[PDB]
Amino acid sequence: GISRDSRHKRSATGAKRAQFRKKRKFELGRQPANTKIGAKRIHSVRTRGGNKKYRALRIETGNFSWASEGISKKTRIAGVVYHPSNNELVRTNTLTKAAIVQIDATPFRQWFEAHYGQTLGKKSKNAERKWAARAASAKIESSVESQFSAGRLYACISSRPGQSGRCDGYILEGEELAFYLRRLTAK
Amino acid sequence: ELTVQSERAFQKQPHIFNNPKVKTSKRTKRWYKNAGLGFKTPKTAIEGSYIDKKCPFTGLVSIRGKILTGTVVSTKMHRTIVIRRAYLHYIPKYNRYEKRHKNVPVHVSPAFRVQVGDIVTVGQCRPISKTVRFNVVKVSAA
Amino acid sequence: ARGPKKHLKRLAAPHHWLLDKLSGCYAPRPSAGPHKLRESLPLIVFLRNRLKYALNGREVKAILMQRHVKVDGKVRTDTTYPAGFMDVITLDATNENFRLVYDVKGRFAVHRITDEEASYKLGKVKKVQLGKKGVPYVVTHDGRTIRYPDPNIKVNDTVKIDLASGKITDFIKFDAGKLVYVTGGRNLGRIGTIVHKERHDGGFDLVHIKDSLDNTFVTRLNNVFVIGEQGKPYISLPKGKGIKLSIAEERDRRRAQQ
RNA sequence: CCCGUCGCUAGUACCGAUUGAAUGGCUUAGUGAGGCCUCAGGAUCUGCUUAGAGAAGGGGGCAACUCCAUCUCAGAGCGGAGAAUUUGGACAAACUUGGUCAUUUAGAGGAACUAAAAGUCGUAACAAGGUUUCCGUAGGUGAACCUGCGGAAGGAUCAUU
RNA sequence: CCGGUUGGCCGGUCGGAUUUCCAACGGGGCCUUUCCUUCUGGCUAACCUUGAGCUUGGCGAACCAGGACUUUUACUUUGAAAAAAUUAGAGUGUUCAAAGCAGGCGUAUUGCUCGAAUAUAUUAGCAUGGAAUAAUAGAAUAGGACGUUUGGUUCUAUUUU
RNA sequence: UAUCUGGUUGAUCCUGCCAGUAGUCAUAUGCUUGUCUCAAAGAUUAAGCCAUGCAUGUCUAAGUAUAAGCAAUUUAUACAGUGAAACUGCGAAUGGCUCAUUAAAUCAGUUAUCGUUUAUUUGAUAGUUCCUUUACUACAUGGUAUAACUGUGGUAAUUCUAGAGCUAAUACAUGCUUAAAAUCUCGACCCUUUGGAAGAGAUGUAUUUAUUAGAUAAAAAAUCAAUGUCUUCGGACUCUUUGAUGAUUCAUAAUAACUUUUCGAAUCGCAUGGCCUUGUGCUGGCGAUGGUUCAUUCAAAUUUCUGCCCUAUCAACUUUCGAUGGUAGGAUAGUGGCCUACCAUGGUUUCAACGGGUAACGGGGAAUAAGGGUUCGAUUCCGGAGAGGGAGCCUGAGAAACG
Ligand SMILES: [Mg+2]
Ligand SMILES: [Mg+2]
Ligand SMILES: [Mg+2]
Ligand SMILES: [Mg+2]
Ligand SMILES: [Mg+2]
Ligand SMILES: [Mg+2]
Ligand SMILES: [Mg+2]
Ligand SMILES: [Mg+2]
Ligand SMILES: [Mg+2]
Ligand SMILES: [Mg+2]
Ligand SMILES: [Mg+2]
Ligand SMILES: [Mg+2]
Ligand SMILES: [Mg+2]
Ligand SMILES: [Mg+2]
Ligand SMILES: [Mg+2]
Ligand SMILES: [Mg+2]
Ligand SMILES: [Mg+2]
Ligand SMILES: [Mg+2]
Ligand SMILES: [Mg+2]
Ligand SMILES: [Mg+2]
Repeated sequence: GISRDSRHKRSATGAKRAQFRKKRKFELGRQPANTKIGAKRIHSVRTRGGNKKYRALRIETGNFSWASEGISKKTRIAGVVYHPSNNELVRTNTLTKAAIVQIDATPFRQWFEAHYGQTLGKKSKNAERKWAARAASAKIESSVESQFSAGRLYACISSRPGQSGRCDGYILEGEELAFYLRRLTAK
Repeated sequence: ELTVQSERAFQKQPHIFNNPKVKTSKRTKRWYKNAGLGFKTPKTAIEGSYIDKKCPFTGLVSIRGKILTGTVVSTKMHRTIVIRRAYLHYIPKYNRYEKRHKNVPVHVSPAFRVQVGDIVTVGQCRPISKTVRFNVVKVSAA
Repeated sequence: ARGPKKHLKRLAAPHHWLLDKLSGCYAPRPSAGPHKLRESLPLIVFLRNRLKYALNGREVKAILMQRHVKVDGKVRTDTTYPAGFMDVITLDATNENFRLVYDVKGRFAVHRITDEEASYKLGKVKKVQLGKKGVPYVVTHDGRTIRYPDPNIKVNDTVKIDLASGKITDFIKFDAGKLVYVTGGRNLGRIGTIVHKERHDGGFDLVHIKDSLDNTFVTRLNNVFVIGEQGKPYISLPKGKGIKLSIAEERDRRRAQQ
C-alpha cells in the first residue's frame, strides 16, 4: 500500500531508478489517525512482532502536567488554537503532537486551593500549618494566573495520539508561552 | 545568529526544563556533551544559544563509525555542506593509478563556521536526511 | 528470504567439525542455544564423528533419549544442541567427563577430564549491567546470567561457575601476566601469557601474547579468554598445551614416533 | 599492362511516394475493479432492571388479601457482540480517446556496390604513354576525361662563381 | 660498546656438535651543537645505594593509570580480521590412477594409536615499523617562539570555615 | 610447458593479412564402440503452454475421547489400555526450481544500530489483583458454547455446505485465595510553638507524559540565613551514595498522574511420602505446558567505505506531480522527503553525470596463458529476485506468500 522505502525516489544525481523489487511488507506505511475531540474512540493496530499500537480517533480528555508545580491532572480539552505544521489542523480541530490547545483548568485551581490556600485570578489547624510552611511559593506568574481567571489554560501536546492513543501534554509557561502568545495574538 | 526563534514552532532542547520559579545567574540550562574520540567540544556550542537538534555536541546525535576528511566545495545549503574526498585508484594491468573523487554531503553545526576551501573532519552518525550520514566534528584549516 | 533458515548444506558447515564432503547434502544445523552456530559443536557430530559411539544420527537419537549424555549437568536430549567452548559433557555409562577445549590445530578436542573437574566451568564475562530493581548481573560467554556478582568483576574477566548451582566460586581479573586461551581467529587454540593490551578507542582492542617457547603473536580482544595466572591454569589443558609447532618440527616429531 | 560509360546473370545493403495493418515503453484527457483505513448502518443473537395479567404446593383465614412459579404478553431501561449495505480517503490493477518514440511487413520506382561475365565505344594512366603526372577548387563534356587558377616531385632537371 | 643468524673451530659418536677464536650479513645502546614534546600519582627501573663483601631514607613508563598538546598525505614492511568447495601442496599402496580423508599396530580375547597439515586470496578498510623517494604546511604591513617575568580582564570549581 | 610454418615475385628482402597448428567442466553433429571407476544432463530458442499422479504435515507418561471403534479385565461406578474423527497447539515463510527483471541496483570485502523488530533455544526473573478492598462471592476450583457425532436435506458439478438435536479444553470469555515492615499523603483531636499524634489512604509490573538523580583533577579561612538526633549547642564533621562507554537525555532508581486498564498459572503426567489434637486435616518430590521482563541464540531491516561491461552518431541532467536542504507533524518496528504543511534554492557532471545498449542476476570460481594478460561464470556453495502479467491483502514471530 503506502510504502516507506527510498527505492521509488530519484537518486541524488537525479536519475530515475528501475523497479528492483515489489513492495515489501517490512517497509509499509499506514493512513493517519486525524484525532478529533469528543466521545473517546480508540482502535487497535496490530504491528510488527505482535506489539499493539493504539490509534486514538476522537479523544476527549487528557493528562496534563504542570511542570513548575510538579503535578499532573486529568483535564478536558476545549480545542486546538495553534499548530506549527498546518492551519487546517487548527481549523478542523485535529490533535497531534505539538498542538497548542485550551484545557479546562478547574482541577489545577482545585489543587492550588487545596495545596496553598490562595485563589487564582480576580479551616483546620493542620491545613493552616501546611499552607504556612509552603509560603513564598504561591506566586506563580502573571500570564498563567490571568488564564486561571479566564478558566482556560494554554497547553502543548507532548504525546503522539495516533501511536499511543493518549493525548498528554504540559501547560505552557515562560518564554514558550510568550512565543506562542505572540503567535496567537498576531493578526 | 540574528534570531534563534525563526520557525513557527518553539525551538528548544527536549527535556531541558528551566524552572520559572527560581532566579539565578547562568541564564538557561543548556545541555551539551562531549562527542568522544578526542574531539574537543567547541566553546561556541557550550556558550551559544542555537538549538540545532542534529548537532554532535548539543543535539541528539552520536558519532560512531568512520571518521573522514575532505575539503569544502559548497556551503549553499542551510546547515549543510558538501565536501570532496580525493583518492587515487589503482589499475593493476597498466600498473599505475588514476585520480578519482567522491562528494559527501555532511551536516555542519552552528558552532562551526566553514567556508569553501577549508579542510574538515567528519564523523559518521545515523541517517540525518536522504543523503546526509556524516557530521562535522572539527574544522582545522582555512 | 521470508524468514529464518532451517537447513545447512554440507560445504557450508564450519570446517572444524571435519565432516567429509561426500556422504550427504546436508550437515546438522545447530539449533538455537547458548553458543553461536559457527563456534559450536552439536551433540550429533560429537557423539558420532568424534567419539564413534554411534554410526548413524538415528543411533545418536537412541543414545540421547535414554538420558545418558548430559551437558553442563542438564540432560539435553536434543540432537543439534550447540555444545560450545568450556562445556562439560557427562556420559554416566562409562562415567566419562569431557570438556570442549580446542587443540592447537583449531578443532575441538576429546579432552577427558576427571570427576572433580566436571563440577565447574569457566566463563568470560561479556557485559555487566544493572537489571530491574537495581540488581546487577553478569553475562558469560555462553549466555548465562548470574545475579548479584562481585563489584570488582568488570568485562573480559573469567568467573568460575559452579554447575550444580549457578553461583560464582572465584574469578580471574585481566592484566599482564595472565594465562589466556585464544578462541577465535587465526591463532585459535594457542595458550600464552598476556604482555600488554592496546587501548584503540573506537574499535578492536588488540592484545599481545607470548607462549612458552617465547613466540609472540597478537589477537583481537574478542578472541581472548583468560584462564589463570602463569604456571597454573584453572582447568586442565589438552595434549600439546597450545604450543603451535611448525610443520617442519611437526614432521620431525612424527618421524620420532613412527 | 583486361575496365570509364552502355549491356547480361546472381547476391547484398540503402532511399523509398506510398495517407496499409501489426507490437511495445512512455505520455494527454476521461473513467476506474478490488482489498485496506474510515463515516455511518443495524438482519440477528444475547445478558441483566420491573412484575400488571393468566392451571397445582406452605406462614394467618385451616373462606378475595402477602414471598418462590413452571412461561409468555410487553412496556417505565442499560448494554454488549454484530451481518448485508453505505460515506470519504490513500494504494491502485485495468479501460477508452489521443499523441510521441523503439520495433516489422507491403511497396510504382529508383539508386548504387560486389562477383561472374570470350559483349559495345574509345584509349585516360604506366615510356617524355605520345598534351609530364598528381593535389585542391570551379566550370564543361557520350565515356574515359578536358580546361582555368594556385600548389607538389612522388619529374623527364640534385648542375652555369 | 653489546649481544643476533650463517658460518668457522679439537672433524669430539667414525653423516652427531661442548663456542677462548678468526669471517660475512643483519640489529641495538651511548657520545659527538643532535628536542627524536611531557602536566598528576602510586610504584620505584636503571637506581643514591652496600651490609667486611643481599643494605633504611636519588631521575615516572622502567610498570601502568589519569588528563593536556598533535602539520597533512602517497609509498613500503609486519600482523590482525578475510566461508567451504575449487587452485598449489603435506601425509596415506583407493590393487594402480582420477579420487577420497582416510588409516595404521598388537597376544586380533579386556585393545592401543597417528591424522584430517600448510600456502595463496588482489583493490578497499584496520593495527604497526621504516622514513629514502614524490608531495603538503610553517616566522616577512611578525599577529613569531619563548618567560623563573611584572601584571590586569574573564570563566569554572573542589576540599574546606 | 619463452617454438612457429604455407601463400603476393622472373627471383629478393619487408609490411601485412589469409591459411595451417594446440587446448576448451564450449556446445552440437557424423562415423565407430569390448571392460572398471566416476559423472553433467530442456541454460541458450519460448520467465512459451500444460493432460495425469505425487511433492506438508504432525502424538508424548504428560491439552480435550461415552467412536453406538478394537482389545483384554480383574488397579479403579467418574475416567484410566490401544486408537479414527474433530477441536486445540505448532509447522506450512525452511527446502526445491529458475535467471525474466536489474548497470551504484544486486553483489563482494569492510563497518554501524548510541537507529530498530525478533517465534524458538539457553540463563535469569513476578508474596502487592479480595478494585469502594466486614462476604457484594467460587477458590477444596466459576460461565458459555461449539466441532467431531446423531438425524433431516439442497445442487449437474467443487476439499460446497444449510436447518435441527448433543457435549469437552492448556479453545473462548470470567475471576479470587499468602509475610511483613518501611516510606509518603491527608489528618480527628490533644494544642499552640519545641509541638505531638491515634486513624485512614497509597506504594507489584506493563502503558503514556511531565519532572528529578545518575556526581567526581588536588587544600584553608569570613561575617552571615536557618544551627543538626547528643553536644564543651562556636563540635572532630569526616564515616554521609553513585555502574558502564571513546561518547548519550544510557542502564537503573525516584516523584506526580494516566490506561481505553497488559501480565501477575481455574492447566496436565508419574511418584506417592512427612507430621499430627485423626479430619479424607495440614504438608511435600521429579517433571510437562504456559507466562511478564531482561539477557542470549537463530535471525531480520536499514546502513559506512571502496570496487562493475560497451557507447559522446548520448553534454548537460534533476526541480508545478520531492528534485537538494531546514522546521514541525504524520506514518513506521525504528532512522530518514518515507509522506504532508510552510520555507530556502539547491543537488550531479569531461575524474564522463544523464541517456542508450547488453544475445547482463552478482560473487566464490572456469578455460587458456614464460611473465603480463584475454575470454567466460544460466549451472553442485553464498547473496538476490520471481512464480502467466500487474496491483492489493489476510493470518502469523516472520510473507506483500502464489502447491
Ligand atoms: Mg536443527
Ligand atoms: Mg578494349
Ligand atoms: Mg592526361
Ligand atoms: Mg594515352
Ligand atoms: Mg599524357
Ligand atoms: Mg608521366
Ligand atoms: Mg603486388
Ligand atoms: Mg609468379
Ligand atoms: Mg588462425
Ligand atoms: Mg528458499
Ligand atoms: Mg527459559
Ligand atoms: Mg522527523
Ligand atoms: Mg524534514
Ligand atoms: Mg537477462
Ligand atoms: Mg538466459
Ligand atoms: Mg542459489
Ligand atoms: Mg518471493
Ligand atoms: Mg509458465
Ligand atoms: Mg503473489
Ligand atoms: Mg506450483
